[PDB]
Amino acid sequence: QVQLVETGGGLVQAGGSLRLSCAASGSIFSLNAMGWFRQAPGKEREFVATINRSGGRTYYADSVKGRFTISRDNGKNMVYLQMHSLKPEDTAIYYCAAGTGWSPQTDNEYNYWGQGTQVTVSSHHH
Amino acid sequence: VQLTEKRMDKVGKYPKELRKCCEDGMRENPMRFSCQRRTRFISLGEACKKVFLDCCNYITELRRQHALDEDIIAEENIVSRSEFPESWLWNVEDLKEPPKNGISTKLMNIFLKDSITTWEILAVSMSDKKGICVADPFEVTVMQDFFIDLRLPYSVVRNEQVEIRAVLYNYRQNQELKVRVELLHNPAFCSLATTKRRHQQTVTIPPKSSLSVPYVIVPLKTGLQEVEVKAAVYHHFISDGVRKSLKVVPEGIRMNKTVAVRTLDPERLGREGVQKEDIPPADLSDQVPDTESETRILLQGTPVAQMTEDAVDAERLKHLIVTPSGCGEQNMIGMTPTVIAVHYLDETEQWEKFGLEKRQGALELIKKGYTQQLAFRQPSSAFAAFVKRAPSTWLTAYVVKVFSLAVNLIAIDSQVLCGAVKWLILEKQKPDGVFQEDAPVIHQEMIGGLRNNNEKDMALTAFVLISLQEAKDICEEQVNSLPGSITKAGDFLEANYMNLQRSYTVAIAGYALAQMGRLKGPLLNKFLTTAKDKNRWEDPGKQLYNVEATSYALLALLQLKDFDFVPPVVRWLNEQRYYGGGYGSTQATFMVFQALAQYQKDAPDHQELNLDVSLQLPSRSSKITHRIHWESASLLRSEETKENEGFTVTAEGKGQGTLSVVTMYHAKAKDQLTCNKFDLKVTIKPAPETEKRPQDAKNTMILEICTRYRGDQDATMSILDISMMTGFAPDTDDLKQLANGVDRYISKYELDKAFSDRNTLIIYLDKVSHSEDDCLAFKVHQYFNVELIQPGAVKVYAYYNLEESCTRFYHPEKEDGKLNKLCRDELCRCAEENCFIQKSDDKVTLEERLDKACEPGVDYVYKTRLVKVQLSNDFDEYIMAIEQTIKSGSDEVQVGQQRTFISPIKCREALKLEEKKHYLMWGLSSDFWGEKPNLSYIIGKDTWVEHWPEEDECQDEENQKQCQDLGAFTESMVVFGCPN
Amino acid sequence: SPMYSIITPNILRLESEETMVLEAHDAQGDVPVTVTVHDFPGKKLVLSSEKTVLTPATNHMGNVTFTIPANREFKSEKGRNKFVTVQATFGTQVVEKVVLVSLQSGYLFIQTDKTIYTPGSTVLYRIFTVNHKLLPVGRTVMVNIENPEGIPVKQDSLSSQNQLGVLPLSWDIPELVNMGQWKIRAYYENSPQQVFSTEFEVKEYVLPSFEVIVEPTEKFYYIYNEKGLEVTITARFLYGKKVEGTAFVIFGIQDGEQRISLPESLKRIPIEDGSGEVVLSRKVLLDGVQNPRAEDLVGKSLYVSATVILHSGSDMVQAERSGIPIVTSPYQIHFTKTPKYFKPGMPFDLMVFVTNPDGSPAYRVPVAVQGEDTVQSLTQGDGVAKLSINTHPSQKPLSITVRTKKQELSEAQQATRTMQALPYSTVGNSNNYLHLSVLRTELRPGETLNVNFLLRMDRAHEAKIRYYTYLIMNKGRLLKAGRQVREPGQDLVVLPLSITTDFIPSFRLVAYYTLIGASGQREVVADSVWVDVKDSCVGSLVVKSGQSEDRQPVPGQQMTLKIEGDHGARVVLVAVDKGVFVLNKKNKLTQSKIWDVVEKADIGCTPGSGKDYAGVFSDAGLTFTSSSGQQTAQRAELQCPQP
Ligand SMILES: *[C@@H]1O[C@H](CO)[C@@H](O[C@@H]2O[C@H](CO)[C@@H](O[C@@H]3O[C@H](CO[C@@H]4O[C@H](CO)[C@@H](O)[C@H](O)[C@@H]4O)[C@@H](O)[C@H](O[C@@H]4O[C@H](CO)[C@@H](O)[C@H](O)[C@@H]4O)[C@@H]3O)[C@H](O)[C@H]2NC(C)=O)[C@H](O)[C@H]1NC(C)=O
Ligand SMILES: *[C@@H]1O[C@H](CO)[C@@H](O)[C@H](O)[C@H]1NC(C)=O
Repeated sequence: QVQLVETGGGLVQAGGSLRLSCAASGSIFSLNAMGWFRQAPGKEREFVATINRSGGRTYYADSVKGRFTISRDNGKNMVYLQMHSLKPEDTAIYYCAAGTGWSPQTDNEYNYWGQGTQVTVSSHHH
Repeated sequence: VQLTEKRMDKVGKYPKELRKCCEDGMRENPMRFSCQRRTRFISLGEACKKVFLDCCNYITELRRQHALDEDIIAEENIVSRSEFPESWLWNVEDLKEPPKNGISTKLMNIFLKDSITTWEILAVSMSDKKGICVADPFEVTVMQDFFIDLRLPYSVVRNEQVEIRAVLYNYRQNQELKVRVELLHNPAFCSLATTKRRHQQTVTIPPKSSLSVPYVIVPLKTGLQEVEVKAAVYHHFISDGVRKSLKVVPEGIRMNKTVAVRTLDPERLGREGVQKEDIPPADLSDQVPDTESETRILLQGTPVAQMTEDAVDAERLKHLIVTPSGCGEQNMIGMTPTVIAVHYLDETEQWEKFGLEKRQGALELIKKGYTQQLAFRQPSSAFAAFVKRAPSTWLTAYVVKVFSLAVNLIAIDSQVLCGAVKWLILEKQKPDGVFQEDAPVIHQEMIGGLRNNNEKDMALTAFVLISLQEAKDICEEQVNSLPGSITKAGDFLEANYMNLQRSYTVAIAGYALAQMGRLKGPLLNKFLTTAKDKNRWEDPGKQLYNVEATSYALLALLQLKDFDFVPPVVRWLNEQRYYGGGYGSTQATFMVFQALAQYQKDAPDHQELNLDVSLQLPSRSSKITHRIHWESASLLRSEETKENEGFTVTAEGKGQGTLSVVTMYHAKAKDQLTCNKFDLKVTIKPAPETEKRPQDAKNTMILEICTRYRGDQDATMSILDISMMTGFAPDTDDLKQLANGVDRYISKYELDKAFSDRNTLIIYLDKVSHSEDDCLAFKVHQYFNVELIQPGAVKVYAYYNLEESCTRFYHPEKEDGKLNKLCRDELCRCAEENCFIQKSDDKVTLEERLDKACEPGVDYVYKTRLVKVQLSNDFDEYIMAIEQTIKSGSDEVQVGQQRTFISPIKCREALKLEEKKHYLMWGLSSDFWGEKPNLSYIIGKDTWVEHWPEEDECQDEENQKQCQDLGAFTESMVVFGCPN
Repeated sequence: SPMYSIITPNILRLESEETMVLEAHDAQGDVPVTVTVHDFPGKKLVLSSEKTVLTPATNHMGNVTFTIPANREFKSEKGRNKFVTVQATFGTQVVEKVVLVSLQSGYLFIQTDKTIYTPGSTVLYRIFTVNHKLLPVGRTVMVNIENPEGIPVKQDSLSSQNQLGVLPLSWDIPELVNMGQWKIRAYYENSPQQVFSTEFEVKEYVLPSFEVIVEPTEKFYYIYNEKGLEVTITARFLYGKKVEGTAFVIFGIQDGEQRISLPESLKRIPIEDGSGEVVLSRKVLLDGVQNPRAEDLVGKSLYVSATVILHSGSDMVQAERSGIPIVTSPYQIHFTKTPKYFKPGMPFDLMVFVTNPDGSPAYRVPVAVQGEDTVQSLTQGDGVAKLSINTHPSQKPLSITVRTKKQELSEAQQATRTMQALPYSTVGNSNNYLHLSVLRTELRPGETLNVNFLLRMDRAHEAKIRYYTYLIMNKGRLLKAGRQVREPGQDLVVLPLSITTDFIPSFRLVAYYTLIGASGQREVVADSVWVDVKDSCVGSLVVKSGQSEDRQPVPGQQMTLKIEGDHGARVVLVAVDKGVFVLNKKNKLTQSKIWDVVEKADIGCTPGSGKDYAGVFSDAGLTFTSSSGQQTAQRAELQCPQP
C-alpha cells in the first residue's frame, strides 16, 4: 500500500540535535503503529520508538528513553523523530516503518518499510 | 449402553419405504403423550401405526432403565449450513487504456466489507476481438485478530433486569491479550457506569479463545437506545468498539382498537342540512401507566380509497390485515387485493391522476404473489392449505378464481390453472352436481350441519361455481366440460335452494345463481327476505361470515343491476371495519374490496366526491376543515393527535366516504375477562438441569398450551399467536418434530417477527376439537437471564372470525418476592430513583417538606391510609383511603373515598409498604390518570410518599422526631398557605 | 479427367460463417463457380450467388464463405431436421448435396453468484451471449427462472446488442417459495429449440454452531487393501475453536443412485481437540450379504454419514461424504481419445488417455502395450500418452490391449484395457492409405507443429500425387484450407502448421488426395486427426493485489485491486464468499466448462479415421461429394451415435 521516504539525516556534532522527517505517500490514518527503527553497522535491527495512531501512547527503548521524542502529524501524513542530546553510539541508519499495531516494540509486525537515512554523530577529535 | 446405536440399529431393520415412522416413534415426545394417545394423531400410515407403536413401546421401556447419557436420533440426508455472507462488488467496468504487450491494465480501488470471512473475487472478461475469458478466483482472506461481539436480546421491556454480555474474541495464537473493556453511559438506562465515574475493567483473554464480560442494565425509557462498549488493549495499539441499538418496548401489549367508523354521506343520510357525527373517546380502562397514545383520524374520500392505496404500495400491502399469511388462502394477499385494485383503477380511469409509474410496480407485486402461491401446489395442479396435506377443493377453486382473474394483468401459466380446473371438474365433482372435499375443513361454512348436511354441499358448490364463472373463455380448450359443470352445479343449487337456513348460504348461493341469470321468482323473494333490516345477511355467532355474506349478496344485487337495495348495504359494509381501518380475516377484506369496488362500475347518477368535512377537536384550538375532491391524486387525508378526546365531525357537500377513528395504546397484561368462543390455558414449567440445553442458552423451560373450542363442532382454522418474553426463544427442534413428524400437531410454525414489541411465534392448527383440549407443549430457551420479567401473551383466534378469541398471559411466578440483579451497587438506587422521590438519607426536616410541597406543580397533598394491597407481576396496586385532604387537587375527592395508587413492580421493595399504616403523599395534576375504576394516581418521579407513624407509636425514640414535624407540616399547610 | 469436388461442414450452423471449399482436379483451365443453398424441398433461396473463380494461379482452391439467415421452414416446428440442398455449379456440371441443418445460432452461458441461497436473499445472475466462435454478439434472448415444478416465475426478454454480449440481471427470492433445484433457462429468440440451463438450490435458512468435515484419507478405495477405509472426522466452531464432543458414524454402499445402509458399521468415536479417526474394516465390508465377493463391488461407491453432538450442549450437526470410488486399480486407461479404426500394414498411433479414479488427468504414468511391453512412454500434463504399434498388412480386426507399467506398485493395482479396431476399406483393394502423425505435446498458440504426412500406395500411379489437400476444422467451422506440395519418390512429407489463437481449444485436420485409380475408378484416399490444444483463454485476464502483498487485510480496508485483461473489453466482477464457491458441486463457471461445452457440440464423432474412404469425412464432420460419383452417406442424426 503506502511507501515511505525518510529525510533529515546527515552528519552532526557530538552532542547536537536534528529532526528526522518521515514522508508518507498514502493515507497515514488507520495506521495504528508508526515506528522508527535504526540499524548500526555490526548491529541487529533494533527498535527506537513507536507512536500510536493519535499519539498519547509512546514506546521508547531504554537507550533513547528520554533523549528522543517521536511525533506525528496525520494531516500532513508525516512522522517526526526529534533527536536531542546525541551520543556517538547512535551513529546508524534510521528507517521509518509502517506497522500493523500489534506488538510495536518488535519488528515482525511492520509490513511496510522505508529507505532510511544515515545519521553520523562524530565524537570529539579522534 | 449408549442406547442410541440400539435405536438406529433397530431402525435399520425396517423396509426403506415406510421407515420414517419407527424413527418418529423412537423420539421423545415433548408433549409426553403415551404411545396409544400419539397413535391417535398419526394420519395415513396404516402399517405405520403398528410400527410407530412397536418402536415407541420399545424405546420407552428401554428408557425405564439407567435412571452424560445420549438419547438423540442420528438422522441422515440433511445438508447443514446456509446463509452465507451477501455478495458484493457487482459492477461492470471496462479497460480502455493503451495495452502493454497486448495486455491492458486497470487499477480499481475497492472498500472491503465489515465481515470477517474469506472473499474470493471472480472475474469474467468479454472482448469483441479475442472473445471471452473466465479468470481464476483471487482469494482475499479478510481477517482481524481482535474482534468484539456485543450480545443483547431482541427487545427489552422497560424496568426489567437484563444482563447483556460483551463477548471478546482473541484469535492471537502466541499472545494472551490483556484488554480494558468499558461500558459507556447512556442516561436512558441505569448501568454500572454513571456520569460521576466510568465502568472500565481489566480482563485477560486466553489465546485462541473468547471471554464473556457481563453488564446488567435496567432500561428506563422506551425507544431505541445505544449500547456502546469500548475495548482498549493494554499492550498493543488495537482499539475496537461496538455501538449497537437496543429497542426498549413498553410494558404492555400494543392495541390498535377501532373507536368508531362512520359513513360520511350527507345526501342519502343526515336528512335536512348536512350530517353531524359524534365520535367518542377511547376505552383505555387498562392503559399501561406512563405510556403515550395516538389517535389517527382517517378520512377516505371514497369507500375504497385506503384499500387501493395500500394494495399498490409494496411496504404497505401487508398492513391491510392484522393476521399472518402462511397458508394457501392467506398468502393470496400477494395477489387478490392488488388485482382488484388495479382493475378498479383501470375501470375508473384513475391511473392518470394517481400515477402511471406505480402500475407496473403493482404488477410486479402480483408476480411475487403468484410465485409465492406456487409453493402450495401439488402434482396434477391441486392446491393444499399446507404442504404435506391433502389438496382442498375450496382452496383449489379459489386459486382458480384469482388466477383466472389475474390472466389480464400478469402471465399466468395455463398448465396450472387448466390442470386445477380439470382436477376440480373431473375428480371433485360427483354426477350429483355436488363437490366433494376430502381434506380438513378450511372455512366454517365447509363443515355444515351434521344429521342433515345438505347445505354443506350447497355452500361449497356455489363457491366453486363462482370460481368457474370467471374461467369461462380463459380455460376451455383443455377442459371442455365447463358448460356442463356450470349446468349441474346451478341445477343442484336451484333445486335445493329452499333447504338453506343460514343467511350465508342464501347469500353466496344467490350470487352464484344470479351470475347465470337463474335468480328470479321464489328464489329472488326467498333470497332478499332473509336480509335482516334489508341491509345485512347475518347469522348470530358468526361475525366475519356476515361480512362475507353481505359482500356476496351485494355482488348478487349488482349482478341483477338493481340500484335500490344497494345504498343501505354499502352503508353497512363500509362500517364493519373493526381491526384498524381494514378488516380482520383475508376473505372479509377481499370480498368487501370486490363489492364496494364494483358498486362503482360506472357513474350512473352515482355520487361524485366533493365533501367539506370539518372537525371540532377538543385537543386543537380551532376547527379543522379538510376538503377532498374528485380528480385529486389523493382521495385520502389523515391527521394524528396525541390526546384521546371525543370530537364532533360535520360533513357537508356531495360525496360518500368513510371516517375511520383508530387509536394506539398499550394495554396491561391481565387475562381476558370474558373469553367469547374459546377456552385457553397456558402454563410454564422449568425443565431439568442435566437435560441438555444449547450452548448459548442459560436456562431451559417447558411451555404448555391447552386450548378448546366451545362450539357445537370442531373449529375450522386456528392461530396460536405467542409473543415471547424478553430474552426467550422457542426450540425449533420440538417445533420441527410437531410440524413435520408422522404424529402431526402443528400445521406449520412461523416465528414471523414484524419488528413489533417482542418477536412472535405463530402456530397454525388445522382444527381445535370441542370434545377435548388440544394440548401441545414445547421447549423455550432463555439465552439471557432476566429478572422482574414482564409476562408473555398467548392469543388464540379463529382465522375467519376474529371475535372467537381468548387472550391469556404466562409467567414463571418465582416464589414469595422479587429476586432481582444484585442491588448493592448504585446500579439499583439509580433504578429506584425513577419511581418515587428520593430522601436525603434520613436528613429530613419539615422545612424541606414545606419546600418540596410548595412547588408550583404540587396539585394534591393527601394523608392516606393503606386499605388493601393487590400486587401483580407487572404493577402493584395500593388501594388507599383519604383521611384528610390537606390540599385537594383538580379532581374533586371527599374525605373517606378510596384512591387506588398504581406503582411499578421494580419499586415495590423500594417502597416496602405495610397495610393499615398511615401515609403522607403528594404529587402533580399530571399524576391523575384516565382509567376505570376512576382511581388512577401514578406514583412517579414527582410523587412524595412517606410512612406516617401512628399516634400510639410516636412514644418511641425513632418516631417522635418525625411525628412532630409531620403535625407541624399539617397545620402549616392547612392554616398557612404556600408563599411560593 | 474432370473432377469437381465439394466438401463443406457436415452440419451447417445457422447465423454462422461457414466456409465452403470447392476444387477442380486435373483441369488446367479456370471454371467459374457460383454456389447457392436452397430449402429442401422447393426452389427457395436463402443465400446469394457468392461469386468465385478457380484460376491455376491459386492451384484451384476456392472460397465462398457465407452465412445462413435463420428462418422457419421445412418443419422446424414438427420434429424434422429441415435439411437444405447446396448447389455448386462448375460451368455446366452441377454438384449438389443435401446437408443437415442445426438451428443453434450460438451459445449462452449463465453466471450465478451462488448455488445455495436463503428464501429472502438476492440472486445476481448474468447472461453471456456469444456465437459459435465465442465472440460477443447482439441477439435477442429470453431468460426464464423456473421453480422445481417447471413453472416460469420470472420471464425476461432482452437484446445484448450494445451491452457487449453481457446482460446483468437480478431477482429477489420471496420469503415463502418452492424448495428444490430451481433452474435458470436461457434460449435464443430465433432458436428456442436450443436451451441452456444453470441450476441452484433455494433450500432454507439454517445456521449451524459448528462445521464438521468428514473425508477419508485416500481419495478412493482399493478393494484388496485389507487395511480398510480410514475416515477422518474433524469438527470446529465457525470461528476457529475446535469442537469437543462425540460422533456417531455409519457407513453404507451407494449402488448407482441407490444405497444400502450398513447397520453393522455404526460406531461412536470421541471427537477430541476437533479430531476423530474411524475405520471401516474389510471384514465388516465384505460381510454385506447379497452375493459375497470383492469384484462385484467395483463400480459402486461408498458413503460416510457422520453425526457430531456437542458435549456442552444439545447442538447436533451431521455431514455426509459421497462420491468416493471403489476401484480395482488406482488408475484408469481410456481409449476414448484413441481412434476406433486402423490401417493395415502402416503403423497405428494410440492416444492412450490415462486418468485417476476421480476423473482427474494423470501425470508421469508409464504405460505399455501387451506383447511388445518393452517400451517406455510417460504421461504428460494433459493426460495423453502416445503408443505406436507397427501392425502387419492383413484383413485382421486389430484387438489391442494396453496396460500401465508404473512400478512402486503391486502391479495388481495396475489397470488394463482392451480395445477393438476395425480395418480400413480401400476402394478397389488398392492398398492406398495415408497416415497423419504428430508428436503429442501440450502446445500453445504461437508454436509451429510439424504434421507428418505419410503415403503408402502401390508403385503404379505414384507420380500422380503432387499435392495433399489439407483442411482445418475448428469449433465446427472450416478455418483454413490449402495444398501441401509433394515431389514423387517421397514417403514422409512434413507440413509446417502455424498454430495461432484460433486453433483453441481443439481442431481436426483432414488430409486427402484424389487420383485415377489402378482399378480404373476414381480413388479418394483420406485420413483425419484430432489434435487437442491447451484449453486456455483466447485472450487473458487475471486479478491480483495492489502495491506490496497487502497482508491479511482487515475489514473496511481500501486495498488496491489490479485487473489484467485485454484491450477494449468489459470486465464483470462479483465478490462471493469462499464458503459458497467451494460447495457448489460442479456448477461453477470456469473456462474449462466453456471449452467442454464447445467440444461437446463438436460435429465429428470419431478421433481420426473412418469406416471407409468416405467415413473419414463424415467422422471428421465434413460432407464430401464429387462430380465423378463419390459421396458420403447423408446423416439424419443431429447427435452422434453413442456407443
Ligand atoms: C396501528 O395504527 C397506527 C396508527 O398510528 C399505525 O401506525 C401508522 O401507520 C400509518 C400508515 O398506515 C402512518 O402513516 C404515515 O403518516 C406519516 C405522517 O407523519 C408525519 O406527518 C407530518 C405532517 O406534517 C409530517 O410533517 C412529518 O414529516 C411526518 O410526515 C406520513 O409521512 C406517511 O407516509 C406519507 O403519507 C402521505 C399521505 O398520508 C403521502 O402523501 C406521502 O407520500 C407518504 O406516503 C404515512 O402516511 C403513521 O405514521 C403510523 N404511525 C406510526 C408512528 O407508526 C400502525 O401501523 C397500525 N399498526 C398495525 C399493526 O395495524
Ligand atoms: C480462403 O480463406 C481461408 C481462411 O483464411 C484460407 O485458408 C484459404 O487459403 C482461402 N482461399 C484461398 C484460395 O486462398
